[PDB]
Amino acid sequence: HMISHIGTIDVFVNDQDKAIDFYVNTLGFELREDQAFGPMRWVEVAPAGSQTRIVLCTKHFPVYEEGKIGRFTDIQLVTEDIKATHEELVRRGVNFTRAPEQMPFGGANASFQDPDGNEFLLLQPS
Amino acid sequence: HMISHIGTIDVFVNDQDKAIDFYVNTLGFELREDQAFGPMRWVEVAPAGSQTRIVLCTKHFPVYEEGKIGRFTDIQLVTEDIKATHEELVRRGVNFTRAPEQMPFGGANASFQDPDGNEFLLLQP
Repeated sequence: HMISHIGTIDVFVNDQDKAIDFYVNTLGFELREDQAFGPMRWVEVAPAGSQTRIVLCTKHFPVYEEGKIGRFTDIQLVTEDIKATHEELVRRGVNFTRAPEQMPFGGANASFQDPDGNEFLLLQPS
Repeated sequence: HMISHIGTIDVFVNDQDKAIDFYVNTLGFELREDQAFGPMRWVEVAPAGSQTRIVLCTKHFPVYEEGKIGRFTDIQLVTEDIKATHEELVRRGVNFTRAPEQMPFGGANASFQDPDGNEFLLLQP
């Protein structure tokens, strides 16, 4: 179809190397891209086998604005086992702003942050 | 793997009927969810066959904050033929803030807005 899919969503970070370490080694994402360009570096990470990728943006990126590092990202990540994933991420040092919580809405959600305070929703669907 | 994929991204709109009409009818997205839960309506739209969905949210959602309606969404949408897509969307009344142009480091992109001024990048990789 005309528009096939959502390719990427931007997440803004203070340090791409530190963020790559977080997203890949602690969250378990794949490092999808890491290519120099201007001074700029294009960094993409994504859950293994997933279609849409997160672009880890610094400033220099024309897409950035002040306030974009360390906000609620409005992104909802999906897990098949929120209990296990919560426990494992906490073990690796991840800050959960809200622990797993059963929903009326069926399934269960939680909220966590990356090291810059970028906040994600974590969902096990019904 | 603990996290399987990005399920959803929020986009904030003034009127969900109108936004449905734009995303579903004008952009060609599938209406994935449309459920009333009291005074709030859960609406999801996504490109056909695509994994991640857009949740069409309002002012009255707990995830809302002042200024979230009508901004650059930080979303790149993918097309295999940006010339064709651009021209078709223009025929359908879509306002492009930037026409397609070759990127310095490969590919081509453009940017357009929904009726509330939410802005998307459109990319032919």
